[PDB]
Amino acid sequence: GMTTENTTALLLIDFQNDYFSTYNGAKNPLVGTEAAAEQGAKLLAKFRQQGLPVVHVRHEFTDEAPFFLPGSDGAKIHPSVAAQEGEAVVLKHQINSFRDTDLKKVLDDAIKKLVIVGAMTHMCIDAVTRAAEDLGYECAVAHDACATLDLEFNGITVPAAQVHAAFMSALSFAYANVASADELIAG
Repeated sequence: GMTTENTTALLLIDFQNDYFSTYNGAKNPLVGTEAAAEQGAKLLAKFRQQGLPVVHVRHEFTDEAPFFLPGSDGAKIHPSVAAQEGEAVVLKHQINSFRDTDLKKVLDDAIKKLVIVGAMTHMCIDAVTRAAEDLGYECAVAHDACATLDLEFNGITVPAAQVHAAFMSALSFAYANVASADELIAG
């Protein structure tokens, strides 16, 4: 029946204080989070400037959790990308943002497509993008609006830029349109 073309939601995954090295006492600082958030904020402003849907996702762990302690300031969304009234915030406890959360029900109450930003590239961004595309959403990922960190495995240390590049490459075309905040803004 009568439809809008405005079925793309901006989905911000866990831009939470513990991820920012500029946040005093951050328990899980990532590489380049501030810059990533700067780009996410750019996108945030564009969506609100249009009629478009904006959905936030936030993670909490137990009080002896390593980071994102439940109820802590460290688990609060960073002010550079803070939520506004009307914009749903989904609280999650698993890596995948659809798992045991209301995310689907939420999207299904507004959404056809997603623009994905947030953290961490190799963990929660990978998970939500692949889960979403498999569920049927057309996904894009603003690559300069996500963040990760340096990884090590069995003696090999992969710097964050390379972690990010591998995951973004993996997601590009197979699962999502991977493009700049500015490129996505331009359209």
